[PDB]
Amino acid sequence: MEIVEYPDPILRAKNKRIDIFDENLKNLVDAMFDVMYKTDMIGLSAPQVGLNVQLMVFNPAGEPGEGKEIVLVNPKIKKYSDKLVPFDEGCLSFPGIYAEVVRPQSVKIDARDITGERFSISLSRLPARIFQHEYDHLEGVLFFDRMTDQVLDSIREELEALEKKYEEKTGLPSPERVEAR
Ligand SMILES: [Zn+2]
Ligand SMILES: [Zn+2]
Ligand SMILES: [Zn+2]
Ligand SMILES: [Zn+2]
Ligand SMILES: [Zn+2]
Repeated sequence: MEIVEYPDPILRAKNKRIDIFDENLKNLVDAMFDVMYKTDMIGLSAPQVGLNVQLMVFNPAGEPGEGKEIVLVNPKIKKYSDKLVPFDEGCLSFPGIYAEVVRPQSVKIDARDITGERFSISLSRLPARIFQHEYDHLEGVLFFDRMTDQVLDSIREELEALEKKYEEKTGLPSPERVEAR
């Protein structure tokens, strides 16, 4: 199981809705939770482990044997709160890189569960923050897209280092460039 890193094009590719709720989905969900616990995360979207499908696994407590294991298939955020708050965000696709992002404080979410049944939930505080970040992955959106220009200045070099690393690894030109901003 492989964690994808920026600027890998998997992180910007279109993510397909899931229509069949079967054992392939069960097995992928188990593997995604296990990556999530191994990496000390509260949520994990599928493109981050290399699969372009609309799937997130989530434990608001982020601790084994605690909280709830939530699977969100084809999720939609139906409502964002008007109140916006700053927080220093990280991302598994950008190892060691953190910076301030402002997002709504709370959200309301519609999705389908592992058996295909509709449910909805509301999140606030750290869970709403992590949720929005991983949901953005599902739409091919990355956390520096949400950053102000001043915050982006502070990590531009760390990002260019990632772009040069992709070029070294593949021999292909970096598919996107932060200097375009
Ligand atoms: Zn397992
Ligand atoms: Zn597990
Ligand atoms: Zn922890
Ligand atoms: Zn991320
Ligand atoms: Zn430069």
